[PDB]
Amino acid sequence: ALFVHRDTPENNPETPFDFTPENYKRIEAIVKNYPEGHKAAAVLPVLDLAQRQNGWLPISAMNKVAEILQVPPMRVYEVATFYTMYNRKPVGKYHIQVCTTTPCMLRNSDSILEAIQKKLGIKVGETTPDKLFTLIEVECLGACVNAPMVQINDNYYEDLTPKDIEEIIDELKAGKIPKPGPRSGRFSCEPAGGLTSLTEPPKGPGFGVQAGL
Amino acid sequence: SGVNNTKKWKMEFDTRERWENPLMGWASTADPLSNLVLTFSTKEDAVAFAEKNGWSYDVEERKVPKPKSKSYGANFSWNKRTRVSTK
Amino acid sequence: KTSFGSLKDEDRIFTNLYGRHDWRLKGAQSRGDWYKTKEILLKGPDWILGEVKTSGLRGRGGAGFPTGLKWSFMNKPSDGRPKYLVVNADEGEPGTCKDREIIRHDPHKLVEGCLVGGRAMGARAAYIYIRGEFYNEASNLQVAIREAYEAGLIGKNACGSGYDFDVFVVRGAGAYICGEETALIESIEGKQGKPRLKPPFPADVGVFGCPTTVANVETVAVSPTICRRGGAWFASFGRERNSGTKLFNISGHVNNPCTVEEEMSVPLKELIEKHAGGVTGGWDNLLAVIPGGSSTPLIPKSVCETVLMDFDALIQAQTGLGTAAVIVMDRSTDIVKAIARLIEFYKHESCGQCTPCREGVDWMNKVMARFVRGDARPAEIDSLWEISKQIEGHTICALGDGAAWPVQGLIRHFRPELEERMQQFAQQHQ
Amino acid sequence: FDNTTYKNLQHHDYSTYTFLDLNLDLSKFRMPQPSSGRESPRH
Amino acid sequence: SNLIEVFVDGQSVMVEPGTTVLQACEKVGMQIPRFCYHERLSVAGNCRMCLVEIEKAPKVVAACAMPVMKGWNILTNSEKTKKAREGVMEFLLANHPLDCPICDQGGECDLQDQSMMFGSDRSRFLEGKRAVEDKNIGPLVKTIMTRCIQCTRCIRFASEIAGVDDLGTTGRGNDMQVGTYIEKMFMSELSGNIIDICPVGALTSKPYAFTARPWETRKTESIDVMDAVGSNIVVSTRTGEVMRILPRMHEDINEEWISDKTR
Ligand SMILES: Cc1cc2nc3c(=O)[nH]c(=O)nc-3n(C[C@H](O)[C@H](O)[C@H](O)COP(=O)(O)O)c2cc1C
Ligand code: SF4
Ligand code: SF4
Ligand code: SF4
Ligand code: FES
Ligand code: FES
Ligand SMILES: [K+]
Repeated sequence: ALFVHRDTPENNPETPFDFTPENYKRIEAIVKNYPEGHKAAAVLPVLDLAQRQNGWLPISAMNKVAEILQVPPMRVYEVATFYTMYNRKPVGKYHIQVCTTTPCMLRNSDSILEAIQKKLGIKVGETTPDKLFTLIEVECLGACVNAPMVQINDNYYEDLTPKDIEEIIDELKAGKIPKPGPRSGRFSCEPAGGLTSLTEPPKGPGFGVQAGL
Repeated sequence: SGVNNTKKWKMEFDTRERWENPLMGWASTADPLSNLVLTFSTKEDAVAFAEKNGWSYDVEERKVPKPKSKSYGANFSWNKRTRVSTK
Repeated sequence: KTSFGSLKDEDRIFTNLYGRHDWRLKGAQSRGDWYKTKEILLKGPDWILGEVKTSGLRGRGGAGFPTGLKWSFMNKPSDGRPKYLVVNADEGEPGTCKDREIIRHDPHKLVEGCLVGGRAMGARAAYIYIRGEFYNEASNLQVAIREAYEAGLIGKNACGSGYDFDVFVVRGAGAYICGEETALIESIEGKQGKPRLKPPFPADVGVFGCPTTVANVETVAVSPTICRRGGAWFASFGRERNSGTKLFNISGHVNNPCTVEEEMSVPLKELIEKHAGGVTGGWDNLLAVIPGGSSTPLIPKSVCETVLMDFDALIQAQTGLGTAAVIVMDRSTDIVKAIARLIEFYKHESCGQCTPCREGVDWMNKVMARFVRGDARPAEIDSLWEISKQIEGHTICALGDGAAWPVQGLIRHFRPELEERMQQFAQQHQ
Repeated sequence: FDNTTYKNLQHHDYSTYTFLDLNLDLSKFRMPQPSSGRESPRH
Repeated sequence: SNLIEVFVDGQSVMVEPGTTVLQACEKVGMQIPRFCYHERLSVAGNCRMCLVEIEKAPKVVAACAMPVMKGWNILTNSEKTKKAREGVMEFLLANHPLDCPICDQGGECDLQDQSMMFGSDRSRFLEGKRAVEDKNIGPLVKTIMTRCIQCTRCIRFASEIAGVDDLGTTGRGNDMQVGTYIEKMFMSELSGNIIDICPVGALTSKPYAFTARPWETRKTESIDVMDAVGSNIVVSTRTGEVMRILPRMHEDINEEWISDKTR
């Protein structure tokens, strides 16, 4: 929650970090996507890759990224602290992120948050003692019509109810993987109880095409 | 950054000795002109005043900041070093 | 025409909106994607821009500037720098989730739009900036882009037209402000997502300091159809200067919250009842609607009775179409809390760059928290109104305006609710 | 013509590196990038 | 031949293309209020204190950044311009600490002086104020970063003039903080100049701390002898004792900077 770094025995410039050879080849691909002489544009993707390898970003991880791209270290510190998806502290194996913005709140996102905490016995912004779950509230995740919803790692679980979210957490504990997407009974964003549109088969190539082409 | 105290010409005299008062340590002086500062609209007015009163004077030409070339778009240059790395 | 709505399925542009057909290239082609792209490309930028201008299409990212005129700022000779198209897939406005469905179910429409839209501007490549939370959708788009590369539809000699075009996908890292067009550019360049002042304009100095056009996913994805079927076909839907179809998100207190394509200028009541299954508890239970994402001011039930869903109608009602995300609130809602949560959202999203939003939005957030409890005086309502007017129009980007407008809509239409909240608090503590 | 199934089930097998593996596979299709003429603005 | 005509409160002035609204006003003796802008740094445009009405334009423009178009009539004293200044000053002071008596900038503070001349005379902020922890960046510059107004002058000076990219902003929104993130000294032969350009008492001279007030110092214009550049300086004295050394502007020598040894 603090945006100043203080060296600790676990997070200091000597804390070991280095990209694996497989990730270095990925880095060479990221950098090649930008014009020559503008390598600093790869800071976000490469810094996000360091999180994917390591789970979070120690200061030594940010120092390596600055070194690779030849940017000043402070310019990588600015990016790390500006974007909310970068973890500057360790998070649990499953980062539970519950949307509580008004569209999700209107469909009772509090009950989802209350259910999770009761299940995991923690609070918003805490990690379980086993270090399997970290819980936080986030802003609109772009899945409002499927509210209430949560994101766990890269996956969305949508149309949740307190029973559904507890099912997802149970599977995560068990070691399995729950399929993402709505849990109400619809596949995605279509209205429940029957489509009001896109019921006729779509037209084929050339349909409706003006003349002169 | 205010420049409002750089509009007018001033006349002051050479600084002279100040010493510590034995009783309290205050700054004592024997210079009656130590605090005398005069204001003038132009250096010509100031030079005229100093000559009719018989004072030797030094005149220092007014320093005016030169015009700069400012471009906000220069912060984002495609191929020039003016490109900033942070905002 | 005098009434709008009831868009026939054969007139819908995003025909795989729900992902019940194959989203990969074979599915896309069978639905008409990538058909005669070569011929469109060889028509030339002037013809493409002509079709977009005549279609009357307006930007779908929230601001609604005429797309054809905006894309014409790029139709000028190269001065030695590359030219780029940036596709805004940040999809961050609360209540909005339309671009998510385009990206994951019709990715080849977006890719073809980038090529068609990129050709009209003379761009060498397209950067599709997508929010980092859309990992699965970004991966779907990455699969589609590979298929387009493998079929020869993008890259060298794209579609056989001899035009070279690359489509890059870059992911955000969690910032709503990065949906702003110039903060999006700063984010691509590996800086904090802080919007730039204008001038310069992106069409002059943009990504990497090069001519750039930032276009919303919906704006780009519909352009190939507008070229294939013509601007006149598109301009035939909706009111004058409010043309075309539109993706609507209906969330909140509705029976069937959903995404749906519908004609521009369809009545708000019709859209909710026909597609969303009506307001929860019936139309009489409606309290207020936010008709175009959280940045637009709310309108009460009386205005919602007959208001049309287009740019000009909603301005007439003291709001805006925005992204066409309809958040419905029924009478059980605590309207003051619902708005207070949106200000709290803008406090967490402000980039902090410029004084009126860095300080003003946090100020409005603190005042709105007390208004939720009634721990205030009625004289503070006019103070809060003036504070919002000080932020609005004095900031670098529109996020400041997007935080002031919700507050004004609440004070404008629900002042008695605010005052009665304060009266209750005073009575309890006396 | 089937309209009663979800045909976007591929993204249930995506993993941590799916996005950056595809970006690594696309690298051979790209055109040579433009150059500003210097290694960076600090050169 | 390239000059274009603009108007500053109806007064015609001829300016080169690219001249900003702020520079045009300066040609007729109007100094636009400013915080983030410095004529020797790159334009920032974030403080918003320079907003000014352009006649017939509904929206105010940041004068420090907006290039001036021919025929523009810049209204530096209109009601819209005045109210924009009052609103921005109100936001600047909302979280500013009540530190003037213990703050060394008092008496020579641009926030104080522009608040007197351009802002309102009272507060309507009824909430608690932000408080920020103090960073350590060496034995020369003391930081009380609760006073920082986030103008980024120090960031721009360090990167562009001193050539050191160790200062930046961390965090976002109201919690954005200027500093080094890590515990790092800003030890540069030009580092002391950030004291001068910081408009507030966020960065102050550690050796000078608490010793004097500006109104009581006598100013002696002199020259530096710590090197052969001959940097122009002001020797602030009080009651026959030297209190501090400040740069004196000379365009052909030191501009408005000095070395830390000189300072
Ligand atoms: C805070 C903020 C967030 C924005 N987010 C988005 C967004 O997520 N998607 C989008 O297309 N436009 C967004 N915009 C609007 C863009 O700045 C810009 O107007 C738009 O991308 C232009 O595309 P268009 O003309 O096709 O609509 C946002 C603007 C602001 C001020
Ligand atoms: S209005 Fe807010 S988000 Fe926009 S530039 Fe200013 S501080 Fe940043
Ligand atoms: S910086 Fe200026 S306004 Fe702020 S406490 Fe110091 S003297 Fe007062
Ligand atoms: S420390 Fe001073 S110069 Fe630096 S950003 Fe803050 S107020 Fe501006
Ligand atoms: S409000 Fe929760 S996904 Fe949009
Ligand atoms: S002086 Fe222009 S915005 Fe700061
Ligand atoms: K200072």
